[PDB]
Amino acid sequence: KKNIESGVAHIHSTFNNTIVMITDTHGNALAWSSAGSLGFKGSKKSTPFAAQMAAEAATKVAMEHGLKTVDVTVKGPGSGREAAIRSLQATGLEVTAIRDVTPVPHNGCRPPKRRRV
Amino acid sequence: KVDYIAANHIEYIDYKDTELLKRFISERGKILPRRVTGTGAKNQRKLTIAIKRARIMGLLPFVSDE
Amino acid sequence: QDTKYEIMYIIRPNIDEEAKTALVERFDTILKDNGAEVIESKDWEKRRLAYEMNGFREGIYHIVNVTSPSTAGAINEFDRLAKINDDIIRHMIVKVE
Amino acid sequence: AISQERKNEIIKEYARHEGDTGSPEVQIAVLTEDINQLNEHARTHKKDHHSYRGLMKKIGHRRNLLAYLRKTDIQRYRELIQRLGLRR
RNA sequence: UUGAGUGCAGAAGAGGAGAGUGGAAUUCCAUGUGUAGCGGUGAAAUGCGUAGAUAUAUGGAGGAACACCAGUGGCGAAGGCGGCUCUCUGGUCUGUAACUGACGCUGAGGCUCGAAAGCGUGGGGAGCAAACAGGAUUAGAUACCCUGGUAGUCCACGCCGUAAACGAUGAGUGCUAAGUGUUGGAGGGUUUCCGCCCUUCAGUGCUGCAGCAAACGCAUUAAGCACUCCGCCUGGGGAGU
Repeated sequence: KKNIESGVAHIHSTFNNTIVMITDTHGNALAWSSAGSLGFKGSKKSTPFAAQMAAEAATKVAMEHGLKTVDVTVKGPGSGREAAIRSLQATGLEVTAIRDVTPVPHNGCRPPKRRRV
Repeated sequence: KVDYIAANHIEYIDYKDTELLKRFISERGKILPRRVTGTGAKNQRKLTIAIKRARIMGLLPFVSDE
Repeated sequence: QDTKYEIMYIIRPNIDEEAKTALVERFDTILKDNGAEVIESKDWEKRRLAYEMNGFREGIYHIVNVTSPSTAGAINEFDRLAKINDDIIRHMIVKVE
Repeated sequence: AISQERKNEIIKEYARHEGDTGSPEVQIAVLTEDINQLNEHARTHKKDHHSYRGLMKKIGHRRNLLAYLRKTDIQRYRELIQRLGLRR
């Protein structure tokens, strides 16, 4: 509703999950989806297929309210970073600009221990 | 073989000549290593000190990605 | 001998015409009265900034060169009022060689 | 510590003759001045371990020059220590 | 006057102490949007969530470490030192050859410094994490894996005095083929040389000849040739008891 037709889409995908949320430029939340909701489970939610379906189940709803172009936010070193954008461009949207924002510190944090397996 | 930046007999960096200073930052806003831009040995240091002074008084950005 | 100094600082755009002058001369004074040799004052450039500081995006860039002995308190007294003032954003004292 | 002003000024009040920058009297006078100033600095910042070491070295060197001055003449040695006022 | 030292002329540096200051990031807090999950694993579970979570946007708070430059680079006697600016302050190197005239070297007892962990007194506390709790795997698992978490990690002044504190290579000084890079210099030709070429001082790496080595290898930064001063050793356990 209210046909904003101008917003931004965020992407955030770990080694074990993926999410995509689409809001306006500010942006108050509009529509989002994730492989967690789509019925997939655990050992599979990090696959370049879950990205496709999450992207679709989000865009097919978001564009209802009125939306043609969008901006793209890519966090999350993972494996759906590629499928997600193309899959947005597949179901008829206007991915125009692509900026990669990954939080990198200036060395002021202590990461956890290394894992021994 | 890479020509030195200071063929022009420059002496003082002055940390304000931003035109003079843009030769060495990354197109993103980082710093470029000597072996990449082929600079001097004592020139590599004062360059960095200059631009670090500049990055406080706003005459240059910390991050230019947006 | 005596060292050298370049004291550049920022002033907001929302200044008046008189406040600027009174401030500049006031700092000239508190420079002198502690044994400084104020050489000159200038206004570098009406510049914006590559990133905001508090609520601003531009600022006037004034600058003064001064010489004095090392034990001359003409620097501590400066920074003791610059960083507690209001119309001044930042500043940077630097030895000049 | 000191700067060329007093560094050059004193080396003429203990100069044996003109240009006595050797002259184991002058060297120990200068070292006395400098170790006094360094004592002041240490009383100010008493955790600057990396300069108290240099203080020690200077003290030792002055001790050595004094020892040498004594074993070639005595009247010079006594008259100087009465001139500089040291040697508990 | 050659060793040592001082004068005069220059050069580099994450050498040290004190005083302020900057941005990025993680986290807690305030508010707008927003709907059912988030997070975790080899697989799962514990856990937080419909008292509205994750996400997302704006601002605030607080402590800590300093992205890129970063380099077999630099400095320090060793432990070690990397955001920026200021006040105090040590040491090293090249040139000149004013000046004193062997003032040197090493150095039992003594004194000083001395990573991390640890103790005391008073602060501070964001992340991380011994102990501890819960969840898992296992015949058993008071362990490895996961979710939490206390001292500690930081600051001031005291204390202790130990590491594979390592190049497992004490210190001073002189002599004995080469080649190759690199930090800081001083000279000479070409010269726009500030972009080449030649000579030399000081560190710093790799290859390699005599010689040495039980072999492995080392070789102007000797583990070669030699003098001076110090420390230490004499089968393995018992025991640094």
